[PDB]
Amino acid sequence: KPLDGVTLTLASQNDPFGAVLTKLAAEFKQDTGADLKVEVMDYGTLLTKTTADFVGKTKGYDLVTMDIVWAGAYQANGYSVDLTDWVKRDAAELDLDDIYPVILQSLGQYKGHYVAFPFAAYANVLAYRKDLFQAAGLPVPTTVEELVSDAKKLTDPSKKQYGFVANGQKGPAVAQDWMQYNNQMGGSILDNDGKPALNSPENVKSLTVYKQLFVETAPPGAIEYDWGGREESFRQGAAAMMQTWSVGAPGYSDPASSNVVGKVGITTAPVGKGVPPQYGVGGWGMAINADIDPKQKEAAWTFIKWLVSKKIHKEFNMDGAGSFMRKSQMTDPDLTAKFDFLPVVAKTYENGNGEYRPRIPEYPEIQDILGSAVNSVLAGAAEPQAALDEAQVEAKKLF
Ligand SMILES: OC[C@@H](O)[C@@H](O)[C@@H](O)CO
Repeated sequence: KPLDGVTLTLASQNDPFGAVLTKLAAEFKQDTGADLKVEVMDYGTLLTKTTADFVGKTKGYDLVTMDIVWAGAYQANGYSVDLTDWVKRDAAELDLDDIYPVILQSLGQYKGHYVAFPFAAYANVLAYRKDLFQAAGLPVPTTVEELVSDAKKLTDPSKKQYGFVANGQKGPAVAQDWMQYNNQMGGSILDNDGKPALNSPENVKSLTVYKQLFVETAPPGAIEYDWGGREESFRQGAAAMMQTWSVGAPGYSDPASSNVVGKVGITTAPVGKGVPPQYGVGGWGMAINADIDPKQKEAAWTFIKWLVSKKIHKEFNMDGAGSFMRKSQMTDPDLTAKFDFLPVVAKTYENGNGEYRPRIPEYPEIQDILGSAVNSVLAGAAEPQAALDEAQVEAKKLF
């Protein structure tokens, strides 16, 4: 087989695709003879360890799962192979027309160059407990104000029942969840010239309402949750509503992992007044480390093409990757039977906003700064105005 004797080392975010990539290693070795070693890490550790590998030119990782919001940093620093030529050369293998253009562009490209190739696309959705809403006589929320109101109505500590959950963990997790909320109210963290605007009066008001919501309606231990932690909370039955990525939805219908099978609805994220549908897109691309040997680059690209092929990518998603990205997947009889929320995913990608969160080179640093600020506010250590003022000062140093 062509890749006999080859080892590929892949650094992966600990989203559901980390375990699925680990599982698919066997089939990849059966198909190509290559040994795929997947190292799954949490978001911060992943970013730290792979950035150090790039900077040191040490060639420890051949393949890295690159977050959409890292695309500008990857392009500016040349961390990854520019895949533009190979995408064009091998397009017929990739069935590009069957990948939504917003996904190819936003998860793969920056400034017209492929720094990665999309392998896991996420739609921003509201997950809610159908049973709890029905019992309470409440309609499906469509406005962020409904979310606040319903979250309070559905909080009753006496039954260990919380109306709402979101991330509290310092850093990217807490930052991203506040950013999502702010986006749905038409807010931003950059001004119209792309410069930091973390502490605008709108954002201070937004964070003030968000803090009140978090303190009043989320499980008390939510101050420590990252994405996986709040997904687990929701699956366990603890919270009535959660704004999340579609990646979490396979888990809700898994009886081995879920106390809410049959109980969860998936809809578009609610919006503030005057705000049009936000169809937020996120996810991860697969990058090849620019430092590795030519034969390692060739093998890594062979792996990428294998993974995104219709056959394997369907298997990937039937195994729970929650990473749907192909038009063909949205009408596929098996995928639609297993995952009845794909109409919402498809509508999101058809209208997708691949700039739902910034992808500029400064963003990963902004994200960490904002994460410290929002966590200090949710923990009761700093007030919204002072915290965002401080964050703005630090963010401006990057420009
Ligand atoms: O599960 C968390 C998810 O991987 C992050 O929000 C990424 O930033 C999505 O692009």
